[PDB]
Amino acid sequence: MSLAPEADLDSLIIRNDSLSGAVIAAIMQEAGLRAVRKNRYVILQSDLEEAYATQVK
Amino acid sequence: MSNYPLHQACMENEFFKVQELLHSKPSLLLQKDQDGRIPLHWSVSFQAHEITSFLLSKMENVNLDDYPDDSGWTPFHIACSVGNLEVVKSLYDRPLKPDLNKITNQGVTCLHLAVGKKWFEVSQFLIENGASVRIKDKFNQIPLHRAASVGSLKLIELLCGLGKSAVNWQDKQGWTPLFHALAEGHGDAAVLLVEKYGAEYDLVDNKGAKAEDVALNEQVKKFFLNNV
Repeated sequence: MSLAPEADLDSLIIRNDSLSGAVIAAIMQEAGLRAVRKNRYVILQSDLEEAYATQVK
Repeated sequence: MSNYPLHQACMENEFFKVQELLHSKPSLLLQKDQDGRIPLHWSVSFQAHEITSFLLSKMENVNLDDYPDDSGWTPFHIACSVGNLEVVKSLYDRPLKPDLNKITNQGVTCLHLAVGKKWFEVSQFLIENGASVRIKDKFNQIPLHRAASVGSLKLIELLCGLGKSAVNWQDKQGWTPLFHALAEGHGDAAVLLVEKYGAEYDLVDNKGAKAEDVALNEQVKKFFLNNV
């Protein structure tokens, strides 16, 4: 859905600035589900970092 | 406790509701939800000025630093990422002021959060009350890495200038603030480093490339050498 006003997705892209648009989709999606379980709509940084992990290397 | 109405009340900005929920059960003012967040958190996330200001009145003996959510984000952290100088000044001018350098689980400071998003006031405000312009996050990244990445000369001239920031440090990927401000292609920004704030550019990332090699497109690249 949407990102928390304080989310910081920039941090996530700027790490190895070389991600296939597809991982971005996966990263973004996973982070959606994590936010879903916490019974929230808005996405927190927690979700994203935890998405980045199980989605890259 | 599945649902935490007071917090919700902060999201929806129902000022009364909140003031009405604290009345019924006081132990809520400082309760942590499934995100480790207390009310104040959300009242800052969505910028509920009245709610916030109020919420604080009963947290005047409360150290903001002692309330980081599950990501080490502090109500002053969320404050800085959002971009409201007011809301931030609000959380700052209080008996016990927050540490401008406390980091979050991935070690980023409010300066990063601020800089990255381009909140000049916020960025500047902080720099003025301490805020190390040199804190490395779990990627060996400092705010200037952020500033160059987006490319705001405005913040580049602030970190490097006033905050006498270091400019040749390389993150994990082995990138100086310059690589970043070239991969995202901000020629003008890139040159400002090298040119006005003497940024070395012959270094190479942890793969063998220089800032010129990891530039966005040739249009960008050329403009660099054709002006460095």
